[PDB]
Amino acid sequence: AGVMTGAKFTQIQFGMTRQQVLDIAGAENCETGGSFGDSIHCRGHAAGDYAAYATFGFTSAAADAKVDSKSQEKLLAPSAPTLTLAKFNQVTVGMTRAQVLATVGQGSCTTWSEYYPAYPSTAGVTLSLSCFDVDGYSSTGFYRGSAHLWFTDGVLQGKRQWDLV
Amino acid sequence: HPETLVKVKDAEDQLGARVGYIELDLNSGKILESFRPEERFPMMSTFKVLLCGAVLSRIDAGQEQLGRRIHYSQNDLVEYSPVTEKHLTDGMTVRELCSAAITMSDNTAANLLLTTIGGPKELTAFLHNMGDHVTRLDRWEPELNEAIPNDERDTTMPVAMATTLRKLLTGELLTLASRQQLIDWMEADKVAGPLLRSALPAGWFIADKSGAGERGSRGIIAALGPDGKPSRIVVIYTTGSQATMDERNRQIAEIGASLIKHW
Repeated sequence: AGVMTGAKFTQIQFGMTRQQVLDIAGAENCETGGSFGDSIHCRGHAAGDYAAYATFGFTSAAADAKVDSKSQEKLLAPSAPTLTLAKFNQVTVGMTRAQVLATVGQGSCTTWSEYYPAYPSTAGVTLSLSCFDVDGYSSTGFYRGSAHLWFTDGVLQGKRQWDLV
Repeated sequence: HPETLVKVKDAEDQLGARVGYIELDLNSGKILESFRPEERFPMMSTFKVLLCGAVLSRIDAGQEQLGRRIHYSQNDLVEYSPVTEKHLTDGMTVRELCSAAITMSDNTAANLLLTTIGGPKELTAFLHNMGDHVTRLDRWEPELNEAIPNDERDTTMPVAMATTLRKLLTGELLTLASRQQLIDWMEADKVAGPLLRSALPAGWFIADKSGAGERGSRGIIAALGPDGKPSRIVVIYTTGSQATMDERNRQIAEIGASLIKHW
């Protein structure tokens, strides 16, 4: 079939079992144990000095645990990257996810990470976003203009950027 | 060693960029062969082995603890951090940071480890103190990978890197325990499959660390040898090429295939 991909990432949903994750991602692309604990780590294509990848976290180490955490780098491409340093500068701690997206652009970000500590409740949900400017994203190399925006309960906690103009 | 230098030449002609190469004898420390051994190339992630060698020396001197747990936050996460991102809530021990930095080339782990020693200047001071006056780290991840033409920031020379690596893996610089750990981390490298490991015959040992950057920058440092025992250090760097990553890896892999054949 293939390596891990953005499509596969979007298909895997919170609430799924380990077996459902493997079936979708392709067990040949995934690993568990070692440095990933009881999480399932699935590799995409070669990229930079590593590769695009996804990591799925579970409610517990039980064989019947459910996905409560999804993370990835370089599987997802922004839909319409319109971020700039100026817009990044307007992003303010305390903004709601809706407000931040309104500032940086509705299609400038991808989900780096999303975790539900109280799954299935959304209480305490942490959201980590990777946002890019027009030419910033790179799925096989190094970004050339990007930002990291992170929230808790839908409220921005902090921001940081690299190489934006 | 013999025929490997035409390949290094060929590679330079296939990639249309500079290629630096040096093979050292692990035991004697004598240079076996070289090509542009004294030109600067961006270290990229290959610096992480030097970083953890510095961390291990601090452990040896009671200055650091492999089991010490470092708690970091979202602000610290940077591009290419598969292990640190997963352990963000619980943190990671110094030992786990080196394992991630070296075997998975985790960038946040390297930045965390740099902070434990005082930053890029202190890694440079550490290197300078052990006789290496060429290798220099100036920036954190991910900037150190820019490989700007003529820019000497975050660079080394094949010769300086090969000798420094030899001193770390076989000197008295580190204890046998630290040497075991550092080489084992390199032995367990999981991201360098397309380079030297792709031409490594069965039964052969290899402990390595690769690097990739912008401007077609690609490199690798290794201690390898037949009969599951390392006997030579190999250091290969290239930068400036426009060829695909697969082509750049292929050339490095071919260099390796040659040095193996004419061992």
